[PDB]
Amino acid sequence: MRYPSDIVDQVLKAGPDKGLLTWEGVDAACSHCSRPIQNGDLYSPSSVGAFFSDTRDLASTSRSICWRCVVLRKKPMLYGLSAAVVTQDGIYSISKDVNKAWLFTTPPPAPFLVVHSSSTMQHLSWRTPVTLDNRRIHVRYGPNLFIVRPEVVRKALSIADRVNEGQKKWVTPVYFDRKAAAMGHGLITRAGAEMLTQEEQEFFQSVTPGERWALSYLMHSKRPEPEVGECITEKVMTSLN
DNA sequence: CATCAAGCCTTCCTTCAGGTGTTGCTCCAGAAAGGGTGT
Ligand SMILES: [Zn+2]
Repeated sequence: MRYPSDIVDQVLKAGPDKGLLTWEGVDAACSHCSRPIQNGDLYSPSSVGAFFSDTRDLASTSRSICWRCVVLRKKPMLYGLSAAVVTQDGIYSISKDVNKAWLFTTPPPAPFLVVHSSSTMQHLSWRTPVTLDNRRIHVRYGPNLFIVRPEVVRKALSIADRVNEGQKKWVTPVYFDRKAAAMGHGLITRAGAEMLTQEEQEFFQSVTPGERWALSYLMHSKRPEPEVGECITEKVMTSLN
């Protein structure tokens, strides 16, 4: 649970592909896992093709991919975790907005790992740290790393629900972009500007951009009740094996 | 050759026309994995 690559042995159980070399000499960290490849640990020379665009998120320049990250770099394990949270018991999907409501309000207490895709398929899982504490979640979204606090998320939800009590039409205080791509992502609306107090406007400005991205999946009009995603670790284990 | 009248009045705008149609975006921003083949 210390490194993201621990979702290969502890969870989504798999072994080395056995065409891998055995590490020798002084230990070096893996280029993808950030895990130290010790002596006697299975590793591959880094045979990444030219379509690998995640050099900026490589942990080290060792050119040595650990076997756990070889399993992490498998394409079924790439697209199978396009929207997933990997707890210690299994992998769950966060594609639905109710699933992100369960992820970002009352999250599971495990040292989980939140990976999400801003595109069709990205080298996504190895570059993001594990969320050891529940209150600080390291989300990976596309090319960016994101930090989400569940309690501040519930505070923003309480404010957003409170400012729309007694109104027939549900109006958002602040626009947030699901792609986290618009210029107005984080810009407060004029209904929100006329409704929210300045302390609450500075509160909605004070949240992390990962929290803005999360609130985009959970500030829409048809407000999502937090519901657990269906367990997909059997699905991605079958796709892997 | 000098004044002496060296203007007066009253008109002093009228009627519609005072848009119509159409465009009113397109696409992509993946990267293995399985095959080739070219030095
Ligand atoms: Zn590694």
